[PDB]
Amino acid sequence: HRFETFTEEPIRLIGEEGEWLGDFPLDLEGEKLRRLYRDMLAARMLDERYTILIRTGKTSFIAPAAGHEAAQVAIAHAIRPGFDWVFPYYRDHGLALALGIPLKELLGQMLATKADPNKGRQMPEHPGSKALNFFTVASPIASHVPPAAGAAISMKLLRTGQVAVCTFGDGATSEGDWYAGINFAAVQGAPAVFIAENNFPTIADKAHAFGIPGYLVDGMDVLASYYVVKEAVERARRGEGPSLVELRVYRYGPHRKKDPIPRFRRFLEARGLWNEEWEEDVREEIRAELERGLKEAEEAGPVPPEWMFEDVFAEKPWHLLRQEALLKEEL
Amino acid sequence: RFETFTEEPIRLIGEEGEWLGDFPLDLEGEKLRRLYRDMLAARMLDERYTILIRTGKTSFIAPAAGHEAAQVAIAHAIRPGFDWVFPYYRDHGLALALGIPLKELLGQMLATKADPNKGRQMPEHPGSKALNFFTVASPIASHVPPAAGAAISMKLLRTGQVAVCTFGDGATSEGDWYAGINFAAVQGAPAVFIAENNFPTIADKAHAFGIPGYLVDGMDVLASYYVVKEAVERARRGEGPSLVELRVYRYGPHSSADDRKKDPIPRFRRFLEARGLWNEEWEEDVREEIRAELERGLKEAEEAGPVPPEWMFEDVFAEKPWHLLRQEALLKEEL
Amino acid sequence: ALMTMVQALNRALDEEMAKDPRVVVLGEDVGKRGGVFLVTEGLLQKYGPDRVMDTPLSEAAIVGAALGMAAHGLRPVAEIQFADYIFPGFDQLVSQVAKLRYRSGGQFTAPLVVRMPSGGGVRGGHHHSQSPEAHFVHTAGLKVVAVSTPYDAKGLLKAAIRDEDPVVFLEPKRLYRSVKEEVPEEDYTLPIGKAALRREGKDLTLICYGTVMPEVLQAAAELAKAGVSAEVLDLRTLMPWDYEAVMNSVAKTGRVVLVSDAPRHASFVSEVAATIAEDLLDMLLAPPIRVTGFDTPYPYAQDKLYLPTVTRILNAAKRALDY
Amino acid sequence: ALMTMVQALNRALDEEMAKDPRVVVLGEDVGKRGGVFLVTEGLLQKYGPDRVMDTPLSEAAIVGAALGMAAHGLRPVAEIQFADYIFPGFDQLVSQVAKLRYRSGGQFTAPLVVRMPSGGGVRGGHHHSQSPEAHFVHTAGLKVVAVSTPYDAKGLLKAAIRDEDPVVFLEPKRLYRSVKEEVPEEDYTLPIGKAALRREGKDLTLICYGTVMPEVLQAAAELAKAGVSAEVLDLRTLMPWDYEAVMNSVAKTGRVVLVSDAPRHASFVSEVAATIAEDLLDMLLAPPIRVTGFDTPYPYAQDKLYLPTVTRILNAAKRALDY
Repeated sequence: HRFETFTEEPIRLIGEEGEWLGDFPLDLEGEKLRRLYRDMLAARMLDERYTILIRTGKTSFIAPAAGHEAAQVAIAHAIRPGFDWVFPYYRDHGLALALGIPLKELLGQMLATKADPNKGRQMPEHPGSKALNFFTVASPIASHVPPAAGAAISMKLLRTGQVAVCTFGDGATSEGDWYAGINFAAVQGAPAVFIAENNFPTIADKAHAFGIPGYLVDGMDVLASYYVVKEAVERARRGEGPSLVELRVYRYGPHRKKDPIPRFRRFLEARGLWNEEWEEDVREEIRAELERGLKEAEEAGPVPPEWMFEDVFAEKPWHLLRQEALLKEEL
Repeated sequence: RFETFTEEPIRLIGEEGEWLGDFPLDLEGEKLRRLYRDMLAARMLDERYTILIRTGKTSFIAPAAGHEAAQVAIAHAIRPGFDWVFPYYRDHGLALALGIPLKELLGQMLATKADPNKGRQMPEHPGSKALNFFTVASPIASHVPPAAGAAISMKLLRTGQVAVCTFGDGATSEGDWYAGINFAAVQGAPAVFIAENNFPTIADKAHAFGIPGYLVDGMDVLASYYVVKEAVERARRGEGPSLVELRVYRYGPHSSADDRKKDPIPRFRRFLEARGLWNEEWEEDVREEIRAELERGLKEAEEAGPVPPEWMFEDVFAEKPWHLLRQEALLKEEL
Repeated sequence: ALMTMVQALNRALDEEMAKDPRVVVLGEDVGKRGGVFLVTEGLLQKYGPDRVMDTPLSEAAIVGAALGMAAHGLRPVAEIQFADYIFPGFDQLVSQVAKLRYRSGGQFTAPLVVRMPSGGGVRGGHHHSQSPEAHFVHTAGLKVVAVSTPYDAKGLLKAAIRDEDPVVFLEPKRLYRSVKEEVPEEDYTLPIGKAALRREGKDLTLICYGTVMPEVLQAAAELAKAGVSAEVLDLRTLMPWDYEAVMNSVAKTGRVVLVSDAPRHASFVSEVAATIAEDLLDMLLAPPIRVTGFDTPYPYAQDKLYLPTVTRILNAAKRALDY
Repeated sequence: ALMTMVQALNRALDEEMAKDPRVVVLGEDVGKRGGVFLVTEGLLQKYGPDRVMDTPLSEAAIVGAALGMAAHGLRPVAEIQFADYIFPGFDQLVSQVAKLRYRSGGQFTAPLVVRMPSGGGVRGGHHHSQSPEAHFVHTAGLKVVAVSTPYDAKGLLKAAIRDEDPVVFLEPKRLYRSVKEEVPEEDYTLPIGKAALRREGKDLTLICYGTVMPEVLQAAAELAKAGVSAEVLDLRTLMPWDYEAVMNSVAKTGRVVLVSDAPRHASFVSEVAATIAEDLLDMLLAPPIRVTGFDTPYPYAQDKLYLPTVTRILNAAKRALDY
C-alpha cells in the first residue's frame, strides 16, 4: 500500500461520524487505538496545564499546541521512541509527552529547575532528552533541519536501521536552511522524514524541489497522520530516502468542529472502544500524573549559578575558570 | 507560450539547421545575424581570456565556452540599460553582448584603472552601473535575494523594468537561492531566475514556489531567447517570476589560475546558412573585426595604468572615517 | 512630550516615511501586527502594503531583498525579529550589503537600515538575548548603532534612514518601555559616530552603550555617594565610534572601565580597550578593565547574573580606583 | 619525512580514518576531486564514498549535517572550500554547533571538525582571502585552531579529530606548500591550547599565528642582524589561547607587537592586546602595538599591501623598542 502523493485535498481516514475511509484495512488493535486517544487527552491536558503555569507566573513562556494533538501523537507512535530520533521545534511538547519524556523533565524545563536535564539553559518550550533521542529544541526557526539530515546520514552509514523525523511550522519552510537541509538528505537518500505541523502552493508541493514524495494530510485526523507518517518512516527505513509530510492542523490558542479529540472519540465509540466511564478514569489518571510531575519539578530546586559556566566545552578552559571565580565574588 | 516542466528540453533549431517551432519565426534576418555575431564575440573573448591566463596577465578565469547561446539570448531578451541583470562570475559573455565595453571587462580582469570597480576584486567580477549589471560577488547564490529585492522595488515604483538573475547548477543547492526566489514569488515580483546549467531537474524546483518552470536547450540560441523572452514579458506585465533552466555544456575547466557536436556556434551557423544568412566570407570579416576590437580594448585597458594603492581605503563607506584615514596614513609611510 | 523608546522609534519611522516616499518598512509581522514590540504599529494602516510589507520568515530574504531595494531605488528599513536571528541572513549582510559600495568601485550603494531588538535583561535565553554587534563591527562596510534612550532612538534612527551607508540599528529590548522620556515632536536628528556624555566626572571613565546603561548609571550613582565622580560615556555609534570622546575622557580621568553585555572574547569593548592601551598608555593610571557578558551562550536560568550587575561594575570601578 | 602542509594534513586524515571508522570526510569536491587544494587526495579511493562524501554546494548543509552526524555517532571532518564561504552556514555554526552541548545540559555533543583554507596573500580578492577567526572566537562553544607549519598541521588536526569539542580548523592557503618540513610518520598529536616558541628573545615579543608567520619570522631575523633579540610566539590555538605563554613572554620583554592579517576592529589580536593591557599594565614598557589587516574588505589589486609586510612589522617593532 502507498498513499497518493501531492493530493489536492488532504488525506483523511476518519469520517466525521467515526467511519473508516481507508483503501486498506485498519490494522491497529483496540488497545493501540485507545492508547492513541489516551495520549491525545494527555497532550491536551498538558497544554491546558501550561496555560495555568503561565497565568500564575510559574513559567515565562508557552507555545500553545492545542489542536496539534492528532499530528503530534501520531508522529510519536509512527516511530520507535528511544530508537528513532526526533528533531522537534518549540511547539512539540505534546509530541514529547507521547514519546515518553517524563513530565518532571518537561516541566522542569518550563520552570528551569534542576529537574530539567537541559539545566534551565534555555527559555521555556525547549525540552530535550538524550534518553529518547529528542534533539534539544533550538530557538531559530529551521536551524534543526540540516542537523536532522546529518543524523539520518549517520544512521545510513552506520546501518543502525534508525530514522530521523523532523518537525516544524510552515513559517520554517521559508528559511534557506530548511531547503538546504532537506536537499542534502534527498541527494543522499538519507532516512529522514520531514513533517510540517501547518497551522492552516502547498508545503507538500515543495517536495518537487527535492525529487522526493510530498504528502498533504489532515493533521486533525490521528489515523491519517499516523499511517502517512508511518509509511514515510518505513520508506526511509528501507533505504528509499526522505519524504515531506504536511499535517494541516488548526491552533485554537494564540501563536470546535475540528478538534481532533472528539473526532477520534467517535471513531472509538463506533467500535465499542469508548464510553464516558473510561473517559473519566483516564482523565483522572492524567491529572494525577500532571500534579505529581509538577510537584517533582518544583521541589527539584533552582539551578546553581555556577552551572552557567558548565557544558560550554567538555571541560572549563582558563578564561571560564576565571569568569566563574569572578562571579563568585558577587555571590 | 511554451510548455512548462517539459520532459525534454525545449528546442527550436533542428539538427540540420531547420526551424522547429509551432509558430513562424518572427526575428528579422538582421537580428538573427546579430545573435551569431555576438556569440562569436563572446567565444573569442573567452579564448582571449585563455591567452591572458597563459601569459599571466590575469590570475583567474572562469571559462564560459559553451554558454554563448544562453548568455547572448539573455542579453537580447531584455532591454539593456533599462532592465537589471544580476550575473555570476561566468557571465562575461552576457556582459559583452549586453554592451559593457571591452575596456571595462578587460580592465577588471587586469585590475587597472580602466575597471569601474577599481580593481577591488579578483578577475571575472565585472559590474556596470550604466548597464544595470550588478557587480558580481564570488559566492554562488548570494546575488539571488538582492535580485528579488530590486524586482520588488521595480514593482513598488512601477518602473516597468524587469530583473533577470543568472546562476549555475551548484547555486540551486544554497538556502539563499531558495529563500530569495521564494520571496520574489510570494511578492509576485518581476524577476526571471535563469540557470546556466552545465549538464529532479532545476525547472521542477519551480513547483516549490508556485511559479512556472522551463527546461530549455541552452545550446539553442533561439530556444533560449524565446523562452527567456516569454518569461521576461510575463514578469513585465506583472504576472510574477519564472525559473528557466538553460542546459548547456561548458567546454573548458571550472576555472583556471595563473599556475563537440553540441557547440552552439556551428549549430546556429548551420541554421543561418540554410536561410542564406551566413557565408564563409562574412565570418572571416566578423572574426577580423572582433579580433581588432579585442586588441583595442586590451590596449586601452592596459594604458589606463595600475590602480593607486590608496584606492584600497576608498568606497568602504561614502566617506572615510577616522580609523581608515589613520590606516591610510600608516600605509603611506610605507609607500 | 514624554514617550518610550518604542514610541520614539515609531515616530522616527512615521516622520521619515511621510517625508520620503522611498522609505519603506519590511520584515516579519511589521504590518498588521505592528511588530512583536509594536515599533511599526499603525504604519501599515497609514502608508499601505506598498510601504509596509510583511515578508516570509527568512532573514536572508529580508536582508538580501532590502539590499536589492536600496541598490535600485528604495530606502528600506528592514526588521529582524531578534538580534539572534540575524545569522540565517549573515551572508547577505556581510557579502552583499557591507561590500556593495567597495566591490563595485562606488557604482552601487546600499542606503538601507537593518533594525533589531537585542541584549538581555528580560529572560531571553539563547535566541532572545544576544548582542552580536561585534560581528558587524568586525565587518568593514557596516555602520553600527546601539541606542539607549527614547531621545536618541528617534534622533539616530532618523539619521540612519538619511545616511547612505548601510546601518545596523540595535534596539535593547529591555529598554523598549523601561522609561518615558521627553522627545521633541519636531524634526531633529543626532550625529552618527558621536558619543553622548551622560554624566560628567573626573575620577573614573565608564565606557558603555545600549543594554547595560541602567546598571552603569546606577553604578555611577553609587560611586557618587562615596565621593567618586564617574564620567559616563554612552558611545551610541559603535562603528565608526567616537575616538575623540573616548580618548578625551580617559586622558582626563586616567582610569577606565568598559561595560557591555556582549561576550568578552573579540568583543567591541575589547577593541576600544586595546585601542586605549595602544594610544594612551602614557595617560593610564590603572589598567583598562572590561565588564562584559561571560564567554558562554546566553543563559536563561542565570539571566540575572550574566547581564553585568551594578555590583559587578562597582567591583571593577573599585579595582581601577584602588590601583 | 619532509612534507608540505597539504601532505601533513592529508596524512593526519588518513591516519585518523584508518584508526576510527567513525571518522568521515565531507565537503564540496573532497572525493574524486581530492579537494581544490588536494588535502583529501586519495582518501575516497582508499575509504570509499560512505567515508569520503562529496556534498551539494551548500555550506549550511555541510556544517549542519556534520553537526547532526557528530551528535548521532560519527566523527565528521567537514570542509568549507574557502573560509570566506562559512557565512551561508553561519547559523548552523553558531546556533547549532557552538551551543549544542550547552543548551542540552550536556545531553548532546558535537565531536566535529570544520576545516577551511584562509588568509590573504594569494590574490584572492574579497572571497578567497578572508580570515574570519574572530567570528568564531567570539562565539562561545567553538575551539579555534590556525596552523602555520606542516608539523603542527598534522599534530593539531589529529588532536582536533580526537577532541570531543567542536573545532574550527583554519589552514592558511598561502602556506599550503610554501615549505617542506620534517613530519614524523609515526602517530603523534599536539596540544590544542598551547602556543609554540619560534624564537626566544628578550627585547621584544612578537605575538602572531597563521597567515603572517612568514613575514614575522623574517622581521625577527632582520631584528637579530640589528642586535635586537625578538621572541616569536606562534599562538596556534586562538580559543582557548595560551594565556600563560603570552604573559610570561610579555612580562619578560615588556614590549609586544601583535600581528595578523585579519581586519583590525574587534579582531582576535585586539582581544589578546586588551587582555595584556588589563592584566600586565605594570609589566609594559611600551603600548601593545597591533599590526593587522585594514578595516576594509580584502582588496585584489592591493593584495600585497593589505597583508602585513616585513617593513610594516619592523616599523611597529621600532616604535615599541623606541618608546
